[PDB]
Amino acid sequence: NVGSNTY
Amino acid sequence: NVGSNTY
Amino acid sequence: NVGSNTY
Amino acid sequence: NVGSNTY
Amino acid sequence: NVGSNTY
Amino acid sequence: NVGSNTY
Repeated sequence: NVGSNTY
Repeated sequence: NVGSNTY
Repeated sequence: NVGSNTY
Repeated sequence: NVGSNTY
Repeated sequence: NVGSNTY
Repeated sequence: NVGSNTY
């Protein structure tokens, strides 16, 4: 993955 | 958040 | 959120 | 995945 | 997936 | 957050 962020 | 994961 | 995951 | 974010 | 975000 | 992991 590239940049599957969780906030 | 609780357990908002990215796979 | 609770358990809003991305697959 | 690319950028399936969770907020 | 690309960018199936969850808010 | 509690246990928002990235895989």
